[PDB]
Amino acid sequence: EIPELVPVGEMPRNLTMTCDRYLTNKVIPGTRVTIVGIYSIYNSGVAIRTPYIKILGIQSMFTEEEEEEFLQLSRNPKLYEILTNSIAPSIFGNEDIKKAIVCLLMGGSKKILPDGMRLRGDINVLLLAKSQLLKFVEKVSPIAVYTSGKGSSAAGLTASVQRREFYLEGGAMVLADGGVVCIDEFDKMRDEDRVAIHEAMEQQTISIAKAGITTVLNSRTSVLAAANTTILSRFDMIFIVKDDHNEERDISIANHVINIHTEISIEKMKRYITYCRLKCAPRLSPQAAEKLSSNFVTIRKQLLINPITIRQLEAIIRITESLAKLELSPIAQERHVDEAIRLFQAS
Amino acid sequence: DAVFGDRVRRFQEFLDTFTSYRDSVRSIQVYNSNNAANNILPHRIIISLDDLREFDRSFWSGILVEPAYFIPPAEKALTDLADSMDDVPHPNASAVSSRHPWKLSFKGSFGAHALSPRTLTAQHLNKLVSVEGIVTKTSLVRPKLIRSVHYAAKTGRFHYRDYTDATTTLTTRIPTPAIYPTEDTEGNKLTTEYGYSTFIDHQRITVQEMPEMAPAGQLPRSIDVILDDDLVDKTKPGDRVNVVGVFKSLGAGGMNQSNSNTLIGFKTLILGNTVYPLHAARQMLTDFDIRNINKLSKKKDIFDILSQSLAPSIYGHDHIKKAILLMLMGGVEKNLENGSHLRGDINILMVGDPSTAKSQLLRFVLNTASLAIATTGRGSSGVGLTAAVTTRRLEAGAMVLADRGVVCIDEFDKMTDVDRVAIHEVMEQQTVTIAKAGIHTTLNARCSVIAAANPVFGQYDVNRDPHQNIALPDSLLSRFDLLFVVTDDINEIRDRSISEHVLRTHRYLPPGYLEGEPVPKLVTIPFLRKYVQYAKERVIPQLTQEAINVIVKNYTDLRNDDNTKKSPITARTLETLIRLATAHAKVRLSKTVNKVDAKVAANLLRFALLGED
Amino acid sequence: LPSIQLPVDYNNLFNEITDFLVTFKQGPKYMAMLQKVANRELNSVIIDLDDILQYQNEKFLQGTQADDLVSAIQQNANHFTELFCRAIDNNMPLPTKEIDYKDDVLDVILNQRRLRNERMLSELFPPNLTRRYFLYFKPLSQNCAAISSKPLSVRQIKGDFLGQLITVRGIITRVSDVKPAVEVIAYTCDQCGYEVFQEVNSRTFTPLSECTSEECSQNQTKGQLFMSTRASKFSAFQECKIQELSQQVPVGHIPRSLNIHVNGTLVRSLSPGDIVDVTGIFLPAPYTGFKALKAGLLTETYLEAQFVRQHKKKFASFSLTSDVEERVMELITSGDVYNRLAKSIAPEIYGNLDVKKALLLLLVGGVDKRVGDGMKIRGDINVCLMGDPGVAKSQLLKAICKISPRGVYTTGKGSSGVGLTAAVMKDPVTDEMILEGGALVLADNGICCIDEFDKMDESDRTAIHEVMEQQTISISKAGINTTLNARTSILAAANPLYGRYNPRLSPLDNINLPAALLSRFDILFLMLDIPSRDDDEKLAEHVTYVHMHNKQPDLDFTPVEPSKMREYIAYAKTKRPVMSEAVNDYVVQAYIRLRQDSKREMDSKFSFGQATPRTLLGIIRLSQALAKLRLADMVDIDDVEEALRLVRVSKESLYQ
DNA sequence: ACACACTCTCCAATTCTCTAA
DNA sequence: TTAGAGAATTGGAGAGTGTGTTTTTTTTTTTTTTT
Ligand SMILES: Nc1ncnc2c1ncn2[C@@H]1O[C@H](COP(=O)(O)OP(=O)(O)NP(=O)(O)O)[C@@H](O)[C@H]1O
Ligand SMILES: Nc1ncnc2c1ncn2[C@@H]1O[C@H](COP(=O)(O)OP(=O)(O)NP(=O)(O)O)[C@@H](O)[C@H]1O
Ligand SMILES: [Mg+2]
Ligand SMILES: [Mg+2]
Ligand SMILES: [Zn+2]
Repeated sequence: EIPELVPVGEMPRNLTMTCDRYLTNKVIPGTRVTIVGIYSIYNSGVAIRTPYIKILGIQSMFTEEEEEEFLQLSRNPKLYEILTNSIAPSIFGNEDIKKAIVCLLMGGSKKILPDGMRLRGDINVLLLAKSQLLKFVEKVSPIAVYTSGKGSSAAGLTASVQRREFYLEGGAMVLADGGVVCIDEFDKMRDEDRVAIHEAMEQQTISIAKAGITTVLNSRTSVLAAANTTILSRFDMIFIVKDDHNEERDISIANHVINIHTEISIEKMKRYITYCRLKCAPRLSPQAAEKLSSNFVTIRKQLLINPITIRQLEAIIRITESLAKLELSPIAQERHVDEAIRLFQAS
Repeated sequence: DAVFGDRVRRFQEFLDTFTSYRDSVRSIQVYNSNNAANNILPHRIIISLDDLREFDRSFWSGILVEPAYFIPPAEKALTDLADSMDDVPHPNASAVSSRHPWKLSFKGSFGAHALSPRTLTAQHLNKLVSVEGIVTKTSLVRPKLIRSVHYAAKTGRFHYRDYTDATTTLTTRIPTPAIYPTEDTEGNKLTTEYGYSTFIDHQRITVQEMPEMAPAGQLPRSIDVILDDDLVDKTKPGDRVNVVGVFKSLGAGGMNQSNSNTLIGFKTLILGNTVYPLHAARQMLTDFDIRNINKLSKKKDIFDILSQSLAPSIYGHDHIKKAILLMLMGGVEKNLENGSHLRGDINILMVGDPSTAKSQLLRFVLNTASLAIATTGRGSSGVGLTAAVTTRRLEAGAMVLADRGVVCIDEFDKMTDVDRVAIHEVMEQQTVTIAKAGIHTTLNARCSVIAAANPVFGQYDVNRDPHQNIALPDSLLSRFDLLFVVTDDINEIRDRSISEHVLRTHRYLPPGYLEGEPVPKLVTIPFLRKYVQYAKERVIPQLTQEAINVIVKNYTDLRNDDNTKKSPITARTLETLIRLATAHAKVRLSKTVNKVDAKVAANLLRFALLGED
Repeated sequence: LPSIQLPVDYNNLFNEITDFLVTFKQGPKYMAMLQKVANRELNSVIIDLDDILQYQNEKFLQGTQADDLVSAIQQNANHFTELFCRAIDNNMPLPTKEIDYKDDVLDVILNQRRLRNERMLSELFPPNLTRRYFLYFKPLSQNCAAISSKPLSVRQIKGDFLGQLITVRGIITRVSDVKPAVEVIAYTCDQCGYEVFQEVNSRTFTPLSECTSEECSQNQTKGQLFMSTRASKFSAFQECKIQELSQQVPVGHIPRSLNIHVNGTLVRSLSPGDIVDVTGIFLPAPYTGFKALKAGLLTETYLEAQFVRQHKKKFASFSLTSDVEERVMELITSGDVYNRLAKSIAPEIYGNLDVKKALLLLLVGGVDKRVGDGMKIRGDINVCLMGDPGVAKSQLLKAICKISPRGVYTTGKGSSGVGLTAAVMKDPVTDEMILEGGALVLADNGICCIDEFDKMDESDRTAIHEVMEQQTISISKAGINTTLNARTSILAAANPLYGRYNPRLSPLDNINLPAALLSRFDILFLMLDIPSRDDDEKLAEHVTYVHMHNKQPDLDFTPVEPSKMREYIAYAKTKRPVMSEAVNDYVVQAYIRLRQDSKREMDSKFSFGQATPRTLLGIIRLSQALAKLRLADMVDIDDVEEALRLVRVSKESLYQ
């Protein structure tokens, strides 16, 4: 029975029913429906029988004109600024945070080699006000999961074995596979998850061999996280949130709160992000390769005379590709490399 | 009734026209007749469904839409063909009345009738279908009675009778009571002749849709399959499989009087006619492969070519690649006449700084070995890694599952001390033994172990002892054949070379794609896998005096000369030299180990152990 | 309803059987057995198929054709138990000796029944009622050989074999206790004073309730029938289960098993934990009554046992036939058996001769003692190996696991103190509690090998304390309060603390065992891996040869094979050599010196703890084992000084 | 289909009665 | 007073018919993952 009909303090009543031929396989669980059918009884106290219903009726990608708008956006000379401005517009300042979230949403490009090795596409960011951004990312992203560090069950963030025969269940790394996941307090991570997130992030997998269980789980996702150590090495970029205290801002927020108590929009931006992820996966030009390698050896030499490592060069490449992706340019260029290293100043 | 004869005739014409099936009948018969005079091949033949289409469309659609009326006469005609061909005289008592005809199987072009458990629907009942999925359950094998023979005591006459049940025949008949007759029509007491009677094997299984196809987190759906005679026990749970058979219904469906008001449906099954696996490892060589493998083996430096063709996307670490190749080839396992066992398989450990491709290189073995299991060191317990109790039943762990294969362990330094000590038996005795409440058993675990770890101080410290940098007991390090230390030493030209290499790697595009679309000589990996398989099956190098002269000298010098060597040297080091020399001789496809192999093996062990060449 | 031809006529084979029983010889062989049966001296007849094959060959070489009875009784074995029995009944000779016939109730009953018929006149009863014997077939020798000679694992027993005679290899899992089963039932009619019989074959039957005898009927005498035990015929019955060896199970599968039935004198032959070659007839088990009508065509199945071959002769099974006598005389006449037997243990391992000599004395063991007031003293010897990694400890330990007829191997990490000793499991679905013995019970009257002894948990190792000294187990848990027997000798192996032995500390610091447990080993051997260019070269040359040839290198020494070694040890474990006063004085004086030296040096780097009274009895046990190996009936001082040397040498590794 | 509980039916065993020697 | 011919009453032999059957703790010993 309908939830807004039930008398107070009682659990809802229900019925069982049958259909055949073309009325089969027409609905799925959780959907609200209207039914026309014969109401009758069947055999299964004294002179008493069970009731049921025999059903006789039930009631319950892009166009060309869509992508033309996305193409017009793609050739705008200030598109990067426009998307950054459109992200959590109530939050003051924090320019580079917004820029990093755009790159996290857009991602790099996945690749597979002749000797079978596999090259990651995702992006990972950490934030040290901050509560609002994770909710915004959850709303704008095509797929999203939100959690606090203790997790929804004894699976925690990653996965665990539980008990009577033993079984296994996955946390909110396995469940977000293929999409984005955001963690609301990364410091409240459990002990098992502290060690297990290394495999989940480096390999995009979780593997378990305990109590006769022997399986491997997929963890293909981009992680956003916030807190307040060596675990920072897992992320591509790390930043610290900043605040400003203009009274007009608080008064405006309060006036809006009273109003409810008494640039690009979200759905259009989400559809655009989906379109770009489906249409383009760009490649480095040779000029970018010379530039990046020269910069890499320059920083290592400077540090030697006074660390940078290959696992960070391969992160700068992913950021560069994600920046070229907004323009739908099939090749990445020095314009993107410059902004990539400029934005790499996490420190 | 008369139509049955004409269908037998028409299939006889098919069998005479397409002659490759006569050769199959005859070859099975002569093979079985040969070894019978000293395994035996089944009386079964697989027909291409395309030949039958091109021969007679009216018979093809009949087999494919009305199998209960076309498969039996066709199968009868096959038996007449095999029976008319010549056969061994004077058959025994059991052979004379076996009740064992030949049987058919099919391949090719099912069209609309190629299905999956989710989409099998009431419209398809009594049709011949093909389904795909995963095996989830299997019954025990049971014998089933179909014919019994009796000897009449007074008259000296042998009598017999036949039995039927709904799953034994495509057509439908009156069921039989499973009773044995005790007395003759003429009142004579009877006796039952076991050994002349005929029984057949029976097994039921269940097949479920693959999890990759499950919608919306909904419940998955499955079907039961019936197997018999030759098809029994060719599968186990977790197998991906494709099954061919007739889809049929059973029983009274509650219309024989029941309390249900007949809301419940009829039961249904698939009668297994043919079973094929799915690859989701093994390959079979063609003649050209043998030629190419043998010709390539005569190059001057095959070891360099093959080793550099492992993980070409990883720059450097030549010696570790060579060690991995020798591990994939392996030594030779010895069993002496008094039952004593000598180990053959090589174990490798590598420890080093962050980001130096340890996990990336370890990942390559998992995608070129024929059987490989992967695990992280902290995601596994001692019992889960070896074996555990359940209900009493004993359940295998990862090292028992990869028996004649390789096991990869990443983040080895995070494994607790209580978990590590379970491994000490498996890496030398190659067995697992349990002694717990209600159980005592031994299990086999013959695999090779390869693993990666981080040093104690987070980076390797040359200004402290190797034991201080590597917190593992001496009894465990002794069990690894080769121990490699690797570091990220900052240098200009090294940095430049590596960075240019990874940038060239990231500019790859796969063959069938335009730019920006989403997705010396080196032998290809699909050829290298054949080379390794062939070399491991067909050549077993024996040791020689010239090789021994090198091995003894190197072992005694290496043990007795005082040096800052990074691993304890024991009686197991000698065996590492013998194993490595044997594996190198095997790469070379040599029937014997020579002085060259011993020399190379010594020069690899010296590098890993004493750090310099 | 229909009928067929077949190539076999049973009349011809019956004629062959009756000729074979009265003609074959290696007088004729089987007539002696039937004379013993007739004399009531013998209860069972074992038919050898090697005889039938020999008979066929001899009849062929005499230029005559004959049917292949050997394959004929392998293909359809069930029917020929009846044919042979009828032939034996036909040809049975008369007794050679007086019997006291009046002891038989059946004789009196049948004599009186015959007399009733004789008076009335002025088949009677089923022949099974008077068969005083059992009959079994023994399969073809594989060295003469056919399928019955070739062992099958429990997976290879397909449905094709139903009815045939086969051989099976595996481990027994459980055994039932004996109970009677009826064959012929006997009844009495009250009114007409007449007796009737019924024969039972199926698993169930309906008893009779009306006297259908023609005389009783014609007198219209509707009398009542009553059952009687005193003239019924029973036979002993037992049921067992066999299961495939764990090292033959294919990957990812669960082991399979078979049900075995045993009747007659063959009862209580099998025991749990035995590895065995059973041979018998494989048959189906039909349903009965209303159950059969709705059971379907799927048949249950089982194996009728006929003969049993064990892989290793238990030491208790020994008797000195002259066949064994002739072989032990080879070793006795050759001389210096102590060194040859010790050198013959694991020849593929170089050196280590004193360790091997100690382990030979472990295989022999001391003499059990029981004083007139009821005190008893341990006879078993306990040994421990303590040493560096890579010195063949596990290898040597696992080699001795092959020689002993009863033994088990276990490792410290894989083992629970409960499962090592005995467990109280709530095993059935009925919530019943049942006791099930552990590894130390399965090793009763044998050796128990425990590897990685230093990895086992400190709490679990305490379970071994009672078994080591008292050779028994005591349990007091939910619903169970009993003592079990565990007459087992323990052999264990360990690495010192920190792995490789550390010379900075004392031996007791390195050993790291508590005093109460360190005392329970009669010998603890300390073996260290110290480099030497000379010794390393010799070891390497030996090992490389073994890898090249699969044979130990030899110029002078031939090891005795394990079979002849088992015969010598089994013969030697029967002797019980006694001490003497001259020997007693010597060992009494030795013991004082050991305790004085211990007291002097409890402070010292050369300390190993304090000598308790259990060190005296260790000397006596080692001395008596040495006396057993020389087949003496008297301990000699020559034994005592060797027993002291063998204890002294264990500590010399400390001095490089 | 296989032991049981219960119902139905026909046939001859039995005792009673009448008659005459 | 015996006995033998005819009639009536009762018993149970035995033939027939329908039927039923397979098939949430609470307490206590032991292994395993989790803090
Ligand atoms: N020639 C190379 N040398 C070193 N690293 C390389 C090389 N080529 C690629 N890499 C990259 O190095 C990164 C780290 O490799 P990985 O194998 O995870 O290092 P690791 O030894 O496991 N480090 P860690 O996980 O901290 O123990 C990956 O992103 C590789 O793609
Ligand atoms: N004297 C010897 N003769 C022959 N082989 C030897 C000898 N000493 C050591 N070995 C070899 O040493 C190897 C390891 O033997 P093993 O029994 O496993 O050592 P272990 O004493 O059990 N070491 P561990 O388990 O680490 O304490 C085997 O392959 C033996 O062949
Ligand atoms: Mg890594
Ligand atoms: Mg060992
Ligand atoms: Zn009677």
